[PDB]
Amino acid sequence: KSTYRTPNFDDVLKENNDADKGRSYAYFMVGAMGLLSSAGAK
Amino acid sequence: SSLYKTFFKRNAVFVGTIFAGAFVFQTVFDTAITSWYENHNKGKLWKDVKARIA
Amino acid sequence: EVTDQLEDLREHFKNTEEGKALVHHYEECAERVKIQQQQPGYADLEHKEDCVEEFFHLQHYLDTATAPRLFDKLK
Amino acid sequence: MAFRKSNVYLSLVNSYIIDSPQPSSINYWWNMGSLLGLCLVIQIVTGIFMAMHYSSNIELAFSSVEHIMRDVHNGYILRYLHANGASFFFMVMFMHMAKGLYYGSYRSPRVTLWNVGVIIFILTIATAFLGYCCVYGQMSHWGATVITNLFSAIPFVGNDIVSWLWGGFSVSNPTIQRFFALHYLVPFIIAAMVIMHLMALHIHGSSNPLGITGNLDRIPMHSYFIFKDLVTVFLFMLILALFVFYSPNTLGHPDNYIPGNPLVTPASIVPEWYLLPFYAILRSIPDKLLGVITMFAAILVLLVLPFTDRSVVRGNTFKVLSKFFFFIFVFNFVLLGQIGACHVEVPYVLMGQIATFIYFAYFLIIVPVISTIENVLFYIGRVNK
Amino acid sequence: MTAAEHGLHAPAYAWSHNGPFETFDHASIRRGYQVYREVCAACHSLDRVAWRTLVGVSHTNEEVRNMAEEFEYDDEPDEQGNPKKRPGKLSDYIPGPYPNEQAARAANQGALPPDLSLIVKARHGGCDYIFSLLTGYPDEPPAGVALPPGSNYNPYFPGGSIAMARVLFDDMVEYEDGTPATTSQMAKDVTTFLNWCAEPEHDERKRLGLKTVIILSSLYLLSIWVKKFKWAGIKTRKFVFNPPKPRK
Amino acid sequence: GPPSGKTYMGWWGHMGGPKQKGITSYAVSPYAQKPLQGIFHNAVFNSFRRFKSQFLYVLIPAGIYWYWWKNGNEYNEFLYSKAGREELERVNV
Ligand SMILES: CCCCCCCCCCC(=O)OC[C@H](COP(=O)(O)OC[C@H](O)COP(=O)(O)OC[C@@H](COC(=O)CC)OC(=O)CCC)OC(=O)CCCCCCCC
Ligand SMILES: CCCCCCCCCCCCCCCCCC(=O)OC[C@H](COP(=O)(O)OCCN)OC(=O)CCCCCCCCCCCCC
Ligand code: HEC
Ligand code: HEC
Ligand code: HEC
Ligand SMILES: COc1c(O)c(C)c(C/C=C(\C)CC/C=C(\C)CC/C=C(\C)CC/C=C(\C)CC/C=C(/C)CCC=C(C)C)c(O)c1OC
Ligand SMILES: CCCCCCCCCCCCCCC(=O)OCCCOP(=O)(O)OC[C@@H](O)COP(=O)(O)OCCCOC(C)=O
Ligand SMILES: CCCCCCCCCCCCCCC(=O)O[C@H](COC(=O)CCCCCCCCCCCC)COP(=O)(O)O
Ligand SMILES: CCCCCCCCCCCCCCCCCC(=O)O[C@H](COC(=O)CCCCCC)COP(=O)(O)OCCN
Ligand SMILES: CCCCCCCCCCCCCC(=O)O[C@H](COC(=O)CCCCCCCCCCC)COP(=O)(O)O
Repeated sequence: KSTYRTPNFDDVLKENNDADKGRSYAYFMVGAMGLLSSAGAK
Repeated sequence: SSLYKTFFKRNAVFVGTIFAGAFVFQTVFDTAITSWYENHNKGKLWKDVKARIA
Repeated sequence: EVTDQLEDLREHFKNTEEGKALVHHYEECAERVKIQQQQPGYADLEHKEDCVEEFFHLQHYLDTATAPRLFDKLK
Repeated sequence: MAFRKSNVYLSLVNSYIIDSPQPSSINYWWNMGSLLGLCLVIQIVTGIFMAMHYSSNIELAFSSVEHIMRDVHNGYILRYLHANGASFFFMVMFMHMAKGLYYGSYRSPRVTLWNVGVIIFILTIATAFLGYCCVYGQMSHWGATVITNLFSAIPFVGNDIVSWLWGGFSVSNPTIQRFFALHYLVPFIIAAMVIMHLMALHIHGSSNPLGITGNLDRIPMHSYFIFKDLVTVFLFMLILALFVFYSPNTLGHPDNYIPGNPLVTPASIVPEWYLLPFYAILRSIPDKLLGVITMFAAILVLLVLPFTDRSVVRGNTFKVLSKFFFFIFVFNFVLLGQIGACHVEVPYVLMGQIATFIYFAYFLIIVPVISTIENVLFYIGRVNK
Repeated sequence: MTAAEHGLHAPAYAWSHNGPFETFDHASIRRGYQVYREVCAACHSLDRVAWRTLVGVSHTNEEVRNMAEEFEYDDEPDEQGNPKKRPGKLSDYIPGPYPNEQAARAANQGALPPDLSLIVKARHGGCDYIFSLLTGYPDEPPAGVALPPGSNYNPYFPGGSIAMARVLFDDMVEYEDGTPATTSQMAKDVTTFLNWCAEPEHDERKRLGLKTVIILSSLYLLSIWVKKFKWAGIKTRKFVFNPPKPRK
Repeated sequence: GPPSGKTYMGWWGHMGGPKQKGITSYAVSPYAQKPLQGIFHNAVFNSFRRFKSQFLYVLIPAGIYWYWWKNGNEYNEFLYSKAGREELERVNV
């Protein structure tokens, strides 16, 4: 098996990448954690 | 989601959004939780007793 | 003429058959101790038989019964 | 190079919490160290902000604690965080030392790390005892009395040592004042020992739950174990918030809200919950001097541990009998705590003696014999002749 | 020990302030203060409860002021150094009936009545213990128990022999709101009042506990998401190995 | 600064493991990766596997010591009762 044949990631990849959707969802969740951390630190 | 990155692109407006969100969240969460904690204990607080005493 | 709630519940749960058998054991113990305390030499023995444990069984049954109902029947 | 690498101060922050090469297979049991650091910061900050309102006279100690819990704004938060966080500090430290015994982190080349850990453990027991005596309740006064009379057991010298500790003739005003000064002092020694602990760790890196090297697949500290420790930090704060706000006085003993009375002895004198195995070890020996020696030997027998583990593989992960006898040991330690919480009654004396013997037999007989048998069993299982 | 020295186990009464959301019953605290003042306060100090803590909790402002002005405290002395008294104010503490310990032991057959500021937090069982202590006196002790003279029996006290008298009888006080004041009613009221006296922070403690548990549970779930997010490059990582050419 | 002794962990570049060759890695960005796709079916079946392989080493010592504690506590509350007071007399002396 060559080193150019990438193994199977297809069970764990997104069916649609859409690089603003995924980054917006991730930054929304990180921002929610930062929101509640700011409230708790206050 | 959508194409709006005026909230997530720049870290200044992102951390300003997080601070404004927490500034609203403190007030809203405190008022809501005080209203629920007094609604769950209707009749036991001193407000109800002072309103009961003529 | 509103009597106390707790003795009402205590008499009501002394009147059940477990309460009747348990006060039967307790009154039997009390009669044992009452006939113990007339023979001479009772002032000078090694120990004394008492009904602390039968009274503990009776009192534990009664308040295990009457604990969840009492504050319902109170203001 | 980068500024986090070229600066003198940020190079330590880099090489400890940013670019530290961690083994990429470590589970959540390698998180109790960060959790103990957070809980130590909690203890120190609440200790300062609560010791701004504390007067350490013997006639004014208990009244000042109640002044904190009543008159100081949010003072109940401070005291309840402080006492229940000391309980969680010992619980996370017990879990951390159990992680040390299980995965074989005591073995070479990490003997210095294990010895500095045992020194931190002794200093933390000392800090908790001094701070519990600073409350000056009923249990505080009588526990201080019993522990210092245990120090009076020392032959030919001990009575003068105890009159030196007390600063008088019984547990009085100089005793409580010097316990407050020492109790303010010893956590900074604990912080210095923690920094020495991190140095002795950093010269070889963490272990891994397999017991093989981790030099092949290292991942950095930053974002990976930062957010994994953030997960357990939020879980720890959640459980601490439960036991502070909803049920604060569960872990404590209710006799500690009686003021300190030297005339009335309690019906059952018991330390706070985590010193009970050591109190059971000491109470199981029918002698005062041998009792004190056995109580300190029950911690020094952790120092004699890397020299008795004769297993050639690191850690109890892939070994059957060592894992079984490890959980025998853990539930024996819990049984020591529960024996110590009881009275000096039949059959708790005999069970305390058997439980102390199984403690010392695990540290001195069971580990080398089971490790030797497991080595020979691994050999003859796969070698044919 | 036997069960006699340990004392009988007080059962689980369903108080109106158990549970992680229920607060105190402040009308019950008001009636508990009335039963305190008319029964207990002949023989129990309450040394750690100031008058100002009752304002807005169980009584109004003028009620606490006109209850505190019935008592006399030590004023600063006059211009000739003579000691003088003054009526009470809001900043003083609730005074005990006894000037010192020896007067207490003289007036109560040697036994010292303990200060009740923390008595529901300094006994195992707590509220249930105090209620079962008050409503637990038998009409006569069980057969075979020789009480020392001057002492009384109830099984909930550790040892059986207590030096208290049965001091809750039917309708010895009158309530302001017209509640039927039986023994169990008064005992429930004073046990709620002593729970207030030991734990005046109880209401605010439970609501700040609600806020803190909600915020930390949300933070814990958000942090689980971010840990599963930033480790996704490492959980799904794969390794294949074709063994190299052995000539080198 | 002075040199130090031989450690068993170097740094990024000279870590000190064995030389490795022909072993290739493959990883995908987490922005194009869906997190927590493996919580359902995972927290059931993998958690049951992790419990089945690993529970009995915890359950047998807990069973032994809990049975021994329960037998001891039952014998305590026996011999400090009225029934076993003569046995308390003969084993306490
Ligand atoms: C008592 C007061 C202490 C206060 C300290 C607060 C912190 C408590 C720490 C407890 C602990 O560290 O145990 C870790 C133990 C081993 O972990 P592992 O790496 O082998 O499992 C990998 C996981 O599937 C990865 O899954 P993942 O990493 O994606 O998420 C892990 C989990 C976080 O939970 C925890 O950290 C422990 C509760 O996220 C969840 O999905 C939670 C769902 C509600 O976790 C377990 O999996 C449980 C195994 C039995 C342990 C019982 C403990 C009894 C003492
Ligand atoms: C003086 C010296 C101090 C001594 C301290 C004494 C012990 C203090 C008690 C603290 C509790 C800590 C428990 C032990 C912590 C280590 C356990 C552990 O490492 O978990 C992993 C273990 C096996 O997992 P593996 O790593 O082998 O998996 C590899 C996959 N092939 O997984 C397991 O086997 C299950 C782990 C379940 C933990 C059970 C904890 C029981 C806690 C006591 C309960 C008390 C109430 C009865
Ligand atoms: C001033 C700094 C200070 C530090 C640092 C500190 N404490 Fe304390 N601690 C106190 C004070 C003051 C008290 C007594 C007041 C109280 O108990 O609320 C106390 C009390 C205690 C108590 C008894 C709590 C109670 O009410 O029963 C324990 C247990 C304790 N400390 C443990 C620790 C541990 C463990 C550490 C750190 C490793 C620590 N303390 C660090 C100030 C401190
Ligand atoms: C008696 C044992 C012991 C005690 C007590 C102890 N440590 Fe450790 N600590 C260790 C060992 C062993 C390791 C490394 C184990 C391994 O990596 O396999 C360690 C590792 C650590 C780590 C690295 C992360 C980790 O989990 O390995 C930190 C951080 C740490 N300790 C901090 C502390 C702090 C803070 C305290 C309390 C003040 C403390 N330790 C008490 C033995 C101990
Ligand atoms: C006759 C005087 C007297 C009155 C009136 C009185 N007490 Fe007592 N009480 C005592 C004495 C004396 C003790 C001490 C008992 C002992 O030390 O054995 C005591 C002890 C107590 C105790 C602690 C018992 C223990 O074992 O710890 C409580 C609780 C208590 N009283 C509640 C009350 C309450 C509530 C009232 C008001 C209803 C009250 N008492 C009124 C004399 C009194
Ligand atoms: C192995 O990899 C590591 C690792 O290398 C490290 C370092 C850590 C982190 C561990 C720690 C940070 C633990 C070390 C703890 C300390 C050094 C304790 C330090 C705390 C103090 C010195 C006390 C704090 C003191 C203050 C904050 C002073 C300010 C306080 C007050 C009260 C001033 C207020 C007064 C006024 C007037 C406002 C890890 O968790 C870790 O695993 C990921
Ligand atoms: C996960 C938690 C996140 C929360 C964020 C807060 C965490 C903060 C943790 C900061 C940790 C810093 C403390 C570590 C420390 O003090 O160790 C210094 C030891 C340096 O010696 P070395 O490791 O051999 O380094 C290599 C040195 O030999 C280089 O020689 P030289 O340049 O002289 O350096 C010696 C420093 C002397 O200072 C000390 C204290 O030792
Ligand atoms: C000295 C005390 C030791 C306590 C041990 C605490 C161990 C965990 C510390 C967590 C620090 C998180 C910083 C991560 C970071 O900056 O990443 C930064 C940005 O990440 C974030 O913004 C995280 C969101 C905000 C989280 C705030 C958490 C505050 C609550 C802390 C509670 C404990 C004090 C870099 O992230 P990136 O490299 O992936 O881009
Ligand atoms: C509890 C700590 C025990 C001892 C362990 C030591 C570890 C300390 C960790 C401190 C981490 C945070 C320090 C950040 C400071 C970095 C700023 C800096 O280095 O800039 C420095 C200047 O620093 C200062 O002036 C003030 C430093 C005061 C720090 C007091 C906290 C820039 O200097 P530079 O490295 O570029 O050298 C060029 C020479 N002209
Ligand atoms: C300095 C170390 C202190 C760490 C405390 C952790 C223990 C958890 C219990 C905290 C309860 C005390 C706070 C409180 O009562 O707030 C209560 C609200 O609960 C919280 O938000 C606590 C969330 C904790 C988040 C931790 C963030 C990390 C901050 C690091 C320091 C900058 C009261 O809120 P309020 O006074 O009404 O604004």
